[PDB]
Amino acid sequence: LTEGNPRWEQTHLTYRIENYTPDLPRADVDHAIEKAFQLWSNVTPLTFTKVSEGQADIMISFVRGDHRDNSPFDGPGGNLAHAFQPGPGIGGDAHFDEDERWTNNFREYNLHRVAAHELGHSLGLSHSTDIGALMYPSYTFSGDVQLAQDDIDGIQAIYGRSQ
Ligand SMILES: CCOC(=O)[C@H](C)NC(=O)[C@H](CC(C)C)NC(=O)[C@@H](CC(=O)NO)CC(C)C
Ligand SMILES: [Ca+2]
Ligand SMILES: [Ca+2]
Ligand SMILES: [Sm+3]
Ligand SMILES: [Zn+2]
Ligand SMILES: [Zn+2]
Repeated sequence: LTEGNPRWEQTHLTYRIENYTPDLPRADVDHAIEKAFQLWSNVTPLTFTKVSEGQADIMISFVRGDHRDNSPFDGPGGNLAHAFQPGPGIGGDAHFDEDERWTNNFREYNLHRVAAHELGHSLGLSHSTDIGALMYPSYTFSGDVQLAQDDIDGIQAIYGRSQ
């Protein structure tokens, strides 16, 4: 028990995509989520393994409206997605608003870009004030999805560096 955010004490985590969005072909959803994990994996000693059945540290799903938690979704626009901080059960899980039009290109809203942000929460990060950072509280799409120095510093402060 220390201060700051809750973190995972395990370094090898598993994730599972519970349901898929009909907005994109299955392969593009898998790619977007795998690439998002890779970003954070590149700068820390964390590893992620995808499971098809059973429980996993990070469960991912596409839902709309009221979905059994205290923050029901709001239809197109507004809130795009949310995630829980590390911990048992629902901890680390990420929920994406299905009422949004998810994309695999530059048009709103790029799944990969939003997933990268949500997984940061799943790993224990809070928001950044840097408008160039992935953890910024609002959606921005620059044309590429990469960690800003602010994102790299924040995740390394918790789990350390890689190599
Ligand atoms: C430019 C502003 O409006 C927009 O472009 C779109 C419509 N909405 C948003 O960007 C809203 C903004 C809030 C002010 C409602 N933010 C989010 O949905 C965050 C929620 C979060 O923190 N999840 O972890 C998710 C990430 C994609 C940043
Ligand atoms: Ca969990
Ligand atoms: Ca919404
Ligand atoms: Sm949709
Ligand atoms: Zn939710
Ligand atoms: Zn956020």
